[PDB]
Amino acid sequence: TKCTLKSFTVEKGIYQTSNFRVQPTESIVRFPNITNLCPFGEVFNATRFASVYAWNRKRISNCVADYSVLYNSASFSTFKCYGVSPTKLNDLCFTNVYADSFVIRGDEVRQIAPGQTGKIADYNYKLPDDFTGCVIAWNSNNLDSKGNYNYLYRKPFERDIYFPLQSYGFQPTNVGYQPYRVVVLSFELLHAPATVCGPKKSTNLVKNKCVNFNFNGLTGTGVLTESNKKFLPFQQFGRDIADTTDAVRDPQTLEILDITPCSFGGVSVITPGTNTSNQVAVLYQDVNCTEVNVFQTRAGCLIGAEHVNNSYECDIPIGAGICASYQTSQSIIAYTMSLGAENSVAYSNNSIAIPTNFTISVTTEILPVSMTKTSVDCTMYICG
Amino acid sequence: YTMSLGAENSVAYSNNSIAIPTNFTISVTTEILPVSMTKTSVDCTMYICGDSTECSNLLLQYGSFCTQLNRALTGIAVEQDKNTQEVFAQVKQIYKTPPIKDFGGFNFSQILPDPSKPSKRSFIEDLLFNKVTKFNGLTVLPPLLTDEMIAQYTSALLAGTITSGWTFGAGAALQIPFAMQMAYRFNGIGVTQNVLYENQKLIANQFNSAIGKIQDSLSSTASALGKLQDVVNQNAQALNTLVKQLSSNFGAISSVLNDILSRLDKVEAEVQIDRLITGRLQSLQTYVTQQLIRAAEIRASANLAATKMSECVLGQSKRVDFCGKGYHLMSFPQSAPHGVVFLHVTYVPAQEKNFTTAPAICHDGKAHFPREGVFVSNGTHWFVTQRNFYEPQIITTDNTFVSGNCDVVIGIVNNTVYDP
Amino acid sequence: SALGKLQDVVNQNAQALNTLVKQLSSNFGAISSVLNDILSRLDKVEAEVQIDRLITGRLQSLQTYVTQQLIRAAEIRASANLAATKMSECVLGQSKRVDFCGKGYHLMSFPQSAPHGVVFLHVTYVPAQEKNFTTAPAICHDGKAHFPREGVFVSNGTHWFVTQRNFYEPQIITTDNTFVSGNCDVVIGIVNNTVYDPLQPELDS
Amino acid sequence: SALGKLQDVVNQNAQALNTLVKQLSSNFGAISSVLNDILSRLDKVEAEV
Ligand SMILES: *[C@@H]1O[C@H](CO)[C@@H](O[C@@H]2O[C@H](CO)[C@@H](O)[C@H](O)[C@H]2NC(C)=O)[C@H](O)[C@H]1NC(C)=O
Ligand SMILES: *[C@@H]1O[C@H](CO)[C@@H](O[C@@H]2O[C@H](CO)[C@@H](O)[C@H](O)[C@H]2NC(C)=O)[C@H](O)[C@H]1NC(C)=O
Ligand SMILES: *[C@@H]1O[C@H](CO)[C@@H](O[C@@H]2O[C@H](CO)[C@@H](O)[C@H](O)[C@H]2NC(C)=O)[C@H](O)[C@H]1NC(C)=O
Ligand SMILES: *[C@@H]1O[C@H](CO)[C@@H](O[C@@H]2O[C@H](CO)[C@@H](O)[C@H](O)[C@H]2NC(C)=O)[C@H](O)[C@H]1NC(C)=O
Ligand SMILES: *[C@@H]1O[C@H](CO)[C@@H](O[C@@H]2O[C@H](CO)[C@@H](O)[C@H](O)[C@H]2NC(C)=O)[C@H](O)[C@H]1NC(C)=O
Ligand SMILES: *[C@@H]1O[C@H](CO)[C@@H](O[C@@H]2O[C@H](CO)[C@@H](O)[C@H](O)[C@H]2NC(C)=O)[C@H](O)[C@H]1NC(C)=O
Ligand SMILES: *[C@@H]1O[C@H](CO)[C@@H](O[C@@H]2O[C@H](CO)[C@@H](O)[C@H](O)[C@H]2NC(C)=O)[C@H](O)[C@H]1NC(C)=O
Ligand SMILES: *[C@@H]1O[C@H](CO)[C@@H](O)[C@H](O)[C@H]1NC(C)=O
Ligand SMILES: *[C@@H]1O[C@H](CO)[C@@H](O)[C@H](O)[C@H]1NC(C)=O
Ligand SMILES: *[C@@H]1O[C@H](CO)[C@@H](O)[C@H](O)[C@H]1NC(C)=O
Ligand SMILES: *[C@@H]1O[C@H](CO)[C@@H](O)[C@H](O)[C@H]1NC(C)=O
Ligand SMILES: *[C@@H]1O[C@H](CO)[C@@H](O)[C@H](O)[C@H]1NC(C)=O
Ligand SMILES: *[C@@H]1O[C@H](CO)[C@@H](O)[C@H](O)[C@H]1NC(C)=O
Ligand SMILES: *[C@@H]1O[C@H](CO)[C@@H](O)[C@H](O)[C@H]1NC(C)=O
Ligand SMILES: *[C@@H]1O[C@H](CO)[C@@H](O)[C@H](O)[C@H]1NC(C)=O
Ligand SMILES: *[C@@H]1O[C@H](CO)[C@@H](O)[C@H](O)[C@H]1NC(C)=O
Repeated sequence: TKCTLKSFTVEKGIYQTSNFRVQPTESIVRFPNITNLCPFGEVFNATRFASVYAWNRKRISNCVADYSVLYNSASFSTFKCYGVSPTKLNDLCFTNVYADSFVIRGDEVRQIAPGQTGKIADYNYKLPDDFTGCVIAWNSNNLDSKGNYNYLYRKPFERDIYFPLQSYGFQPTNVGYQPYRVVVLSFELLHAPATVCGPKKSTNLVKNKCVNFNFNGLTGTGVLTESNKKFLPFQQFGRDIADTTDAVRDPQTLEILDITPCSFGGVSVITPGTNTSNQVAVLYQDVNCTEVNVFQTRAGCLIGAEHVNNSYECDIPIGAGICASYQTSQSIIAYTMSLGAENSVAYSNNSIAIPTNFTISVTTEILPVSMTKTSVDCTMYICG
Repeated sequence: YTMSLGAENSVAYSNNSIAIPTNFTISVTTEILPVSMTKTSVDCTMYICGDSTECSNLLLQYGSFCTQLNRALTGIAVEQDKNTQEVFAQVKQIYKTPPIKDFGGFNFSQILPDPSKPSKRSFIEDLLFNKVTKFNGLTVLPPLLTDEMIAQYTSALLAGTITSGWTFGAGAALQIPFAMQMAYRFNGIGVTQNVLYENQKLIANQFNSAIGKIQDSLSSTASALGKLQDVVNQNAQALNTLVKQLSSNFGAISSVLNDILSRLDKVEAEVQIDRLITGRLQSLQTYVTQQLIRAAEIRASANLAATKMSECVLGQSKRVDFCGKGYHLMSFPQSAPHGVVFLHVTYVPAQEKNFTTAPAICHDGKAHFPREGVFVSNGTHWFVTQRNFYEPQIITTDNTFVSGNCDVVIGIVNNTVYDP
Repeated sequence: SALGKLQDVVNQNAQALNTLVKQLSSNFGAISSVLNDILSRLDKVEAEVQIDRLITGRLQSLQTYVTQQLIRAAEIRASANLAATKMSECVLGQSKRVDFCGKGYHLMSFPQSAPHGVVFLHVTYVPAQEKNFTTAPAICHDGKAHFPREGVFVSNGTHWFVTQRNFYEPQIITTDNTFVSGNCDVVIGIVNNTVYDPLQPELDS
Repeated sequence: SALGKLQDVVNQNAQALNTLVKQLSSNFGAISSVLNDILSRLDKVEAEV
């Protein structure tokens, strides 16, 4: 409370200080149960790469991808990744991965990016502007040079198989005019079943307990529970209005789990003034007395306040007809607020009460009329 | 089509014609007022960052924006209890109604509590309660007064009003028979109190029937509560707009913060997360600004409802059209979800006749003027009568006062004035 | 604590200004909250990227302050319009409006000034020592129903009086205190008592 | 000068609309205040910034 108010004195009242949040008890990792190592050797160590006018696409699926074996290979002159960072790839997984394999001149690697331009990007190898993937390249002048005029150059991922055709004199003595191999990996993140996943090992599943989960790279925290949601066969995830995932299908056992965020609420602290007592009571807002001088109000579980069967004027307001006060031997007490003294007016069809005397009361009413006329020199405030 | 402004009417004016109403109708009119709105509170760190520690650390760089949003929503939430307290808690004691309902023929049973209920609302308060109908850190706090406490305040206001008139607002409740309370309420509109006691069954039947018509309206017609349902709909639309804005990218690679944190490493992720922090923080500042302006509109309505409680329920109002159309007699409060409903009872004059009229009467060369009321003629004889109800009295030195001779007054007429 | 409304208005404006000053210590994502660090550490092309984060955050901080001061100024104006209405109706007049000029029947109000506000000392009549009486709407005499011109019929248990509503002063019932309207049979709860004619003993003497 | 309250309400709304239109001439840190300069001078990746 003192830290919330940035003050060492706290005046009498109720203060929303802080947030109660049940913590993840353990971490849960769910990935498909498949163990084939992905055929990246048949991509990167192929005998000859294709010409860029007629590049080859290898589908990678139903396998485990150890991407650090690629990223750590000092032979790669670039490993630029776009919608993902190469360090994260082992934690994360995809429905498919597609590897595009071809040779280009070493000057031309700069054209192979989302939204880049130049004749190879314009004619024969175009990337999407919203591409998710990695572009990987290395000098192959030791292997693809001879020159080797078999290497020939001319929408996104369209194979465009005098006219716009040219070919390369790749020779070992060439520096820009040297051959480079390129692999472009495209990652299919879409909400189907994953089939190309990192080496990260699956745990067992846990239900009805708060956990730090990961399904197919979908990280989160929540209470996992069995659910009645009829996911159609093509659907792996279900979403909230806020886009946050609301339910999932387990990748090893195809059953549907609800995700519920772990129990949370505002922590209101009820205090007399610190210049009266250092005792306090705590209201866990909306929470029931289970996840947390204990009393379930309709405002939440109230702890450290003594429930009293009397009623008094509302001293500190808690909510839903409940108030608290500091009273005598002292404690904080919590009670239903009194609306006023009850009175049966002595009515009958022929009785009247007439006042035989008066009192001249003087009552004081206080009204705000003005406030401090501030003026801020916004250029001196902003720029000093 | 071009809209009609109303039916056209040539008022039958001439320099010596007056219309005086020979009969009345006791109108009961229903006024519905918003008083409070849903006490939302938003945990701005959980809205913006969703328990990401990575985002929560970036959100500290924005300083006290998050704590002043929580402060502004807390100020709005606290004034909803203040607004509700100022309207209903105008009564110092919880007055209760006698076991015998000897109110001179008037029948409040449809606006008084029923003990049969789980919450002791009246019949009309149950109609009014039936006709009005997340994990992202958004929460709703309960009101301080429960609807059962609001119903004890409207019951106390109503039981005080019935058993004691305005007197329970000015001091202690002084009991008075309800037929005699209404006789004072007739004098308060300038209708002479004998008009009530001579027409008491008729006036009671018109009141009982007018309360019956409130039940028939509120049972059939859900559009009556439109002001309270609008206040519910605006707060629901504002919260749903605030939740839907979490699906927006704001120019980041994803709207979902766990995509950014699972796909990107720290230096790349923090650039994307700052776009989500900027957009989600602008989304809260937009919500809290419109809730501050909406809370000021509800406070203006709660101050109006608190003024109608004091002047219409605890009093009788001379202010034209403040407590419903017609001359105000009295008002009964009924509670409704986030609001109050006043059943404003008013005298409406109802069956005119045209009469010849004069400002003064010449007798013995003296000009006589009415002490109260108007000179009128049926065509052959001259009478003095009260303004708001035709009751013709013979013209006498008791009903009228002299001032000077005849010659000064434009349109004086010659008739005898009887000296008793 | 009597002055709580005026001290609240002082506290809100001080809290708003202190919040506006404290926001100058915020980075808003720049390398420093202090603009002279940026300008001494970084050269122009790099510095202008950092300074635009501070301009954006400080300008948002000012727009937030001015927006809340506009809404707070509208709340103070509503209170000033109310105070101006209490000045006209309670001080310059006497108000029939129930509970407008304090609890009880309003007599008069005196303005006193206070810091950023006004204080009204609302003087009111409060009726204070009741008695219960039997009452009637009208009196039957000679078959005529008599009603009070002003006030109420009451009985001490044996005799009938007419008295004003807000203070017990029992007057003998006479044809000056009361007016006839029609015969007895129409009125629910009429009672039988004589009504004195003040002329009769003057002519009987 | 009698109608000062009504002319003030007209002047405030005109001043607010003229301020809203004049703000279209502001760069806000872009290379131009004019959106067709950006779209004719810069290609997609650079223009969208
Ligand atoms: C896909 O194929 C169509 C032909 O069916 C191509 O359309 C022609 O494009 C050239 C310019 O490149 C035009 O001169 C022709 O008039 C077009 N013909 C027709 C029938 O529209 C189309 O360009 C191809 N797509 C790409 C990206 O090359
Ligand atoms: C007051 O009015 C109510 C209706 O507005 C009367 O209630 C009805 O009373 C009869 C018996 O007399 C019952 O059969 C009905 O079911 C009642 N209706 C409801 C909705 O409760 C009531 O009788 C009237 N009071 C008096 C004393 O006449
Ligand atoms: C004054 O108006 C009322 C209606 O507001 C008249 O009362 C009705 O009279 C008819 C017969 O003419 C009865 O059948 C109805 O039951 C009465 N209604 C009520 C509510 O009692 C009344 O007769 C009129 N009186 C005069 C003198 O015009
Ligand atoms: C105007 O009012 C007077 C008094 O009410 C009427 O005069 C009485 O008329 C009745 C018949 O309707 C006679 O029996 C009475 O003897 C008359 N009394 C007097 C004192 O003359 C008069 O008729 C009314 N005139 C009109 C045009 O309605
Ligand atoms: C009211 O009655 C008086 C008489 O009692 C009328 O006065 C006469 O009016 C005529 C015309 O102006 C004069 O020629 C007479 O000399 C007046 N006589 C007296 C005794 O004054 C008077 O005109 C009548 N008023 C109206 C409005 O008709
Ligand atoms: C009601 O009031 C009347 C008049 O004030 C009281 O009658 C008088 O009572 C006194 C004694 O208290 C006698 O001396 C007078 O002679 C009485 N006057 C008359 C005209 O009878 C009466 O006593 C009061 N009754 C009660 C129950 O208080
Ligand atoms: C007021 O006094 C009259 C008599 O002056 C009472 O009228 C008598 O009432 C009884 C019982 O109903 C009848 O037997 C008589 O025939 C009535 N006499 C007359 C002349 O009408 C009247 O009841 C009294 N009123 C009250 C309210 O007590
Ligand atoms: C390519 O082959 C060499 C051995 O010749 C091996 O060290 C390397 O890991 C292989 N690369 C891939 C991607 O399989
Ligand atoms: C995958 O694992 C689950 C247990 O997690 C098992 O039920 C299922 O039969 C396994 N499928 C295969 C193809 O091994
Ligand atoms: C603070 O506490 C002291 C007793 O320790 C008391 O004398 C003093 O009046 C208190 N002041 C306030 C403002 O409550
Ligand atoms: C609190 O939880 C228990 C079960 O643990 C349940 O029976 C009870 O109804 C709950 N009470 C409230 C007020 O939610
Ligand atoms: C309140 O009173 C009841 C009896 O009326 C008793 O059973 C109960 O234990 C009391 N509760 C507390 C908190 O003292
Ligand atoms: C009064 O007289 C005028 C004469 O034109 C007539 O139009 C009007 O209907 C009359 N009103 C009543 C209530 O008799
Ligand atoms: C009304 O006007 C007529 C002329 O049209 C005039 O003779 C008469 O004296 C006027 N009466 C009043 C009451 O003004
Ligand atoms: C009036 O009489 C009733 C009789 O039950 C009593 O309850 C009430 O307190 C009395 N009031 C006064 C002011 O004497
Ligand atoms: C009051 O009620 C009684 C029956 O309880 C009745 O005899 C009497 O006439 C009524 N008096 C009035 C003033 O209504």
